[PDB]
Amino acid sequence: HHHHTDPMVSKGEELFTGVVPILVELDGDVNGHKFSVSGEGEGDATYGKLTLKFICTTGKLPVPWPTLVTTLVLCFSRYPDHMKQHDFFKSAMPEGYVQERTIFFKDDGNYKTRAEVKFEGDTLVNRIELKGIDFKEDGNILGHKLEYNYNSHNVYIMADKQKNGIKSNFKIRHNIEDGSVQLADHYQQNTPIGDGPVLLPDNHYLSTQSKLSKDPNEKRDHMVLLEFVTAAGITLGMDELYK
Repeated sequence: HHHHTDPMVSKGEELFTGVVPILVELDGDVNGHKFSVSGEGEGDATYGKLTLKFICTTGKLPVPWPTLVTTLVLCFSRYPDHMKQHDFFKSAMPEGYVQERTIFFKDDGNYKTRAEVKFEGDTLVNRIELKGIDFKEDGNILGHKLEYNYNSHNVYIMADKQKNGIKSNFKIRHNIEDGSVQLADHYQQNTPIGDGPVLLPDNHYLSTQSKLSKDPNEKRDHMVLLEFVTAAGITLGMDELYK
């Protein structure tokens, strides 16, 4: 997937041709419950497809697995050909980028996360620190009242020219077991690790869909994740190719 007239686009797309192995490492502390998660799988940016299996390595996960989905690699998003000049995530590779979030759970606590996403050899690595505070010990999160499923979202991306990066704010809706919803308001910033140039995007969004499952042979606390992410929101000329 190398053939683009912009050699900067070609550089990033070359790194994500074919299937790329992924390693995810998370160290977490929510209301003083310390935990760690390790994940492995593969990403295929041509289809916007991620397949990952996560394991809690400290025992039982003290929060619901769905609450960690957004924290646990947007460089695997499928950017349509006419939008590839807006793919900040791949342009920052292989040196990588920092991804920082604050996630406000409505009427509950908040997660603060900081992750470095970069290549180690052939492997795309996402290393995360998560701090969670101000949770109600029997609210929907520490009370484990969320359904084991996941909804589709739109992640709106804007350039942050002051930071040579991007910002995003989006809402995640978690289904509660009683039929209601737990809102999680996400605030995000990404900045490159390297000092080289990056692609700064026009406003656009990522459309996400995720399926959560379990490994029937796995006795450890875990989550299997299938996710598709596609960029959208920018049109193509010339006014119009099909008009």
